[PDB]
Amino acid sequence: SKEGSVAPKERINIKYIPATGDAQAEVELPLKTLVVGDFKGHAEQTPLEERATVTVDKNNFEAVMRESELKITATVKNKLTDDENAELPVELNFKSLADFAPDAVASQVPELKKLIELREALVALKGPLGNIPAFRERLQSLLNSEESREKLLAE
Amino acid sequence: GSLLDEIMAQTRCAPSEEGYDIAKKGVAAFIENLMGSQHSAEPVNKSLVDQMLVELDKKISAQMDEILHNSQFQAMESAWRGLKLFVDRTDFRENNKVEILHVTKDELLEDFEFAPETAQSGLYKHVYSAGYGQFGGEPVGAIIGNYAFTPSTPDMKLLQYMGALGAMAHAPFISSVGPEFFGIDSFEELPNIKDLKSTFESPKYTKWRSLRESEDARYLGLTAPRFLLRVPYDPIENPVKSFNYAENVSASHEHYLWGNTAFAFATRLTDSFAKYRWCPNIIGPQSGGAVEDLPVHVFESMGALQSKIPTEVLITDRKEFELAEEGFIALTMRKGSDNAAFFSANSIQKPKVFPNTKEGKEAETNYKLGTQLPYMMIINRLAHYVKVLQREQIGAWKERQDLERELNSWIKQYVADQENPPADVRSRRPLRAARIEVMDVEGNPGWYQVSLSVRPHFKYMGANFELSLVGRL
Amino acid sequence: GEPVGAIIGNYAFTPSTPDMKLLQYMGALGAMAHAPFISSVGPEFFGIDSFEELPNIKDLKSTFESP
Repeated sequence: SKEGSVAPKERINIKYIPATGDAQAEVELPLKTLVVGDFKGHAEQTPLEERATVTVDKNNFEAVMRESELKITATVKNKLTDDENAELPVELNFKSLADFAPDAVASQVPELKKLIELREALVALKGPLGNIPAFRERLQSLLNSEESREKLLAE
Repeated sequence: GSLLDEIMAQTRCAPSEEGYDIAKKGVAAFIENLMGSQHSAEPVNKSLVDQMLVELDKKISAQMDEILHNSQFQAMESAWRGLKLFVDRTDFRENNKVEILHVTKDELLEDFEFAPETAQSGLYKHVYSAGYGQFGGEPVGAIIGNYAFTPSTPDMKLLQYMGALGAMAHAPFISSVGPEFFGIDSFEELPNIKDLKSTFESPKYTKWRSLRESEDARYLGLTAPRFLLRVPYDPIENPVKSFNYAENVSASHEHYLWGNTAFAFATRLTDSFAKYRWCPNIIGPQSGGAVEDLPVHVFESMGALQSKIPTEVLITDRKEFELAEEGFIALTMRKGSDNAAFFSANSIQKPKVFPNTKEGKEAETNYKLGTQLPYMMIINRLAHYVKVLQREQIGAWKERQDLERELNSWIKQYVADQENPPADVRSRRPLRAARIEVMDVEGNPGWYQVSLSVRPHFKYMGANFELSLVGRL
Repeated sequence: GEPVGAIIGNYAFTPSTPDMKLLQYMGALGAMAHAPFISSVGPEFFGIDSFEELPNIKDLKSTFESP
């Protein structure tokens, strides 16, 4: 996500701003607000008079979230098998706003790393599946050769 | 080595160059699930791969509706993504900053139990002394409380110690009451309440009706129901990368990421400041109290196609007026769209009934203007500017006549003593008249009891419209 | 000096790493001199190894979502 530009100089340096653009404003002492409230998943052992307040704007919100280390460790219900009374704890490490999304939550759960890898192996199959009609010719050969097929499934 | 023969016959990735270890995992995974239904045809297998993806997504999304939607996760997602709704809306280029303090709600009352006086607390260090009570430091406009208040003693002792903190640093503490505050234990039965005035005159609320009568309660607003933060995902509307995620939201409306409206009410404190550099403009559906761009979730009802309400109840106009008299900043939702509105930002203080004299009927209307809280925010700024402006002056060569002049020529750029100025002069200059009477202190000469007496403009609230027909005129 | 309008690439591009590293270094060159680099993909780009079987492809959207 970087426009290729040249070295700046006394000559003029045009860069197609594929972007469009906004504007800004300023004041006296800004209307400063203090958002107070539970922002992590525990209770910190330091007393209140020693911990600090961090200043957040739109540019540094990704750095305030990363240095907080919001580590959410909880035991949730296991719905990956036929057991209703099974539980499965998780381990979460959040560094960006996209870590709330299920692409990065399931990537941090090792029981779901093998299921996305299962799906990525199935999306890879669908492309060359219906293009070559000789695949079903050897599905019947794997229907015939049952001994050599099961020896290769364990590999 | 027949699996190597299928890769070498596959001419797209045959001679072991790139992607031959991934596609080898693709063939061997499909054969292990093929024994449930034996079939030999590639285009049916192109559906049988998809029939092994729909049953796979029933295994994954039922787990990702359980790794999400947890009381540790969702309460720590709404408290943090709701901050992003407060960061994205407020224009930080237009002189705005926001501090972020990690407390917990049970720690904070202990921290007021920690110090013998509120003027030595640990929250007093971060609200007053690190900000406002500091040479050159930027002062604190308001305190967003990301809390869920009960009417119990550990939450009326906190607000008694937050009204006294708000009266020292001149900053109102905005937070929200919970469902259990009204005594309903589940929130969507709020319009079913047929008399909310009699609910507040219950002996459970003796520490509430004594909080309201108190003097320092002027710096305490308690906000709206709640509001929605995250639209549940969808493989067509809001997809995710390399996955199809349909977030199955059940009949329990607690699984929606419901935020805290102290975020959303302070959005209007700051989006009023980014436009006019003041803040009385917080109570208008077309005048700066309109929380726009709410998340909506169009789902299928019992036959019809409706939308999930972004605030959890539809506050009627009579219910909101009854909350306005009882000291609440309610958020009515524009039924059928993604907008909402505040109508009255009244703090929890009660207008004290004064006796029917000439001054008593006058001072009742005078004391009524204190409680309403857009008017505190045009004099909290007249406690933050004037603290800073008369801090630089210490050590100068001044007089009482010079003290009268450095204030009168200062505040008369905020005063537009005019019956009908334009709509920009009213909000850039929110005051209307200001009296400054500088006196002395005898005994120790050179100590100045001045009395800045500002006066605001008056907004639009209620009329009668008593229709009839005349027939001729 | 007269400036450059476009770069004709007389090439046959594969989707391999020595041809996606080139185009990454031609998109950055095209963003500096303001000139788009026009070239062509080969038969082996689509994974057919012989070109006249291109309309036989019944789903080309799923071909490009391959690892």
